[PDB]
Amino acid sequence: RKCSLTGKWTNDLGSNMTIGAVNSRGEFTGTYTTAVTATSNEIKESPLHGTQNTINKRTQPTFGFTVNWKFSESTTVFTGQCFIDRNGKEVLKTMWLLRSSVNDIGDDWKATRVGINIFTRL
Amino acid sequence: RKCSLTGKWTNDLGSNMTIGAVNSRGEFTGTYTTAVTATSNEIKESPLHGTQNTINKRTQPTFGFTVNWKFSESTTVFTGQCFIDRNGKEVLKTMWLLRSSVNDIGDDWKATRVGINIFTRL
Amino acid sequence: RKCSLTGKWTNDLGSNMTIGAVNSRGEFTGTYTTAVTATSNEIKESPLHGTQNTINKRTQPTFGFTVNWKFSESTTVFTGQCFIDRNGKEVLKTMWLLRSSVNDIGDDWKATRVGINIFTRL
Amino acid sequence: RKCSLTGKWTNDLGSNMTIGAVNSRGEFTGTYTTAVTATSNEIKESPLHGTQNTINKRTQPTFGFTVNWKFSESTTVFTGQCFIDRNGKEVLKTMWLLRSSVNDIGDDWKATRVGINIFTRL
Ligand SMILES: *[C@@H]1O[C@H](CO)[C@@H](O)[C@H](O)[C@H]1NC(C)=O
Ligand SMILES: *[C@@H]1O[C@H](CO)[C@@H](O)[C@H](O)[C@H]1NC(C)=O
Ligand SMILES: *[C@@H]1O[C@H](CO)[C@@H](O)[C@H](O)[C@H]1NC(C)=O
Ligand SMILES: *[C@@H]1O[C@H](CO)[C@@H](O)[C@H](O)[C@H]1NC(C)=O
Repeated sequence: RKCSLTGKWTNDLGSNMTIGAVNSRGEFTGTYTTAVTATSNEIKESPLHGTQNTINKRTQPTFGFTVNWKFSESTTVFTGQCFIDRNGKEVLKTMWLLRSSVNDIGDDWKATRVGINIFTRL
Repeated sequence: RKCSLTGKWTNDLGSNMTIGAVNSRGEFTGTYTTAVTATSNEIKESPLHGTQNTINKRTQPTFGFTVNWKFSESTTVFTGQCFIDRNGKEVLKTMWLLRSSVNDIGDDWKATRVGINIFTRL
Repeated sequence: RKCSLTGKWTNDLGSNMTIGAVNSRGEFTGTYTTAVTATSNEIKESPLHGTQNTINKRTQPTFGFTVNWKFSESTTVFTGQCFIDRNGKEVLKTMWLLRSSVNDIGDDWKATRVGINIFTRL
Repeated sequence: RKCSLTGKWTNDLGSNMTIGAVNSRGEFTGTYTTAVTATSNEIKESPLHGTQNTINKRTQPTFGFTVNWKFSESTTVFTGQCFIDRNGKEVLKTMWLLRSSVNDIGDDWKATRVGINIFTRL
């Protein structure tokens, strides 16, 4: 009854991710294949790097990771918690910030989008 | 000129961070010392890990990173862009999500805070 | 058809709200009965006031509203869009910010929570 | 003594707003002139409507309001708190969600931007 991040996951938009073994410092690496984009930039699998919080041997740890898109100048970060829901089943409930690139610091105000994603095992 | 992440930075709240070398894939690690908290827990320097976007090797790249707090069960993620400001200084304009740990999935809705930080070189 | 706000709605958290007539300027009022809290204080039905955007008279307009909670010192704002879903139901897709009250400007950083809600007709 | 929303205000981006008298239910109306946009539609002053919360005589109420843009199909909501600094100068520390109009519910994920604004009296 630990919710583990490692493994293969799919979210509510159709995107898939893989997360490998969580190491000695709570660190993990993975891959991210989004089902949605918004420019003639064609989707490609992109790496992610992140950590899970192991404070107090928490059975439902918090975590975060960054997606380093290999088809966009943008970055997304995701943060959430791994739950064991009503059916003994694992869910990652996350929110994200997607930072776009702007040309001038005066345009910074409009550069950051926000949303949610729920992941379940694939 | 190129706006680099590497080095020592202070933000508008008085927190410090140090980012190391950024490698060929954009990956970096570092340390974070927050000046603010809300726990009875003693603040402790905590590890950070992240990446900067290398698509088109932009002079003012986007990035993100995860701080894996070593005194709280929470996690923060920061996303941003490095700019050269009007005065020639490098500045990181960022936004963050701070994920708290909750016991039940039923409380997930209340678990995520949002805010900004501006970082300047120390 | 046009997706209209007027009427009785429920969200994924079980919360209820009722929106009155929308005037020619897009203004409406309503009431909101949250299913969730984190207070020792009992939930009470609370007023909301908002606007729907009328530019180009879109069939799936954007809108926002503020809920002035009767039993907490907090404020919540919601912004979204009313869509006709794939199955022909009206749905409101929203995000919100929940502003807590802090005693000192020094604690401002931690006072705003963010989340989503999806509303369907009751 | 009690921080008041009524008046003329300007923010960190150079936007101005006006807020009128607050009634006994904490409700107010106003106007908003943004200094920044991102289309060729001329910026036009736009109405706002909001409420402040003063449960149990808060000297620094939380509040929220909605800006009903008259030159965009979008909506912005702002929520924050009215702080009185110790020289008796007021500041509104706010965060906002800006909801863009999208054509298809499948694009809803990318519709909501987030940021901050600090307002002072003008
Ligand atoms: C993720 O995998 C599922 C099932 O294996 C597949 O049908 C779907 O196309 C994938 N989605 C992607 C790559 O976005
Ligand atoms: C950050 O480092 C500087 C020295 O470079 C020090 O004076 C300051 O107190 C440090 N702040 C924190 C919050 O650790
Ligand atoms: C919302 O309304 C329905 C009846 O239409 C009721 O069953 C439910 O208890 C209400 N929920 C709240 C939280 O008021
Ligand atoms: C707001 O007010 C000041 C003083 O009237 C003025 O200088 C500034 O141009 C105004 N900005 C906008 C966006 O209207």
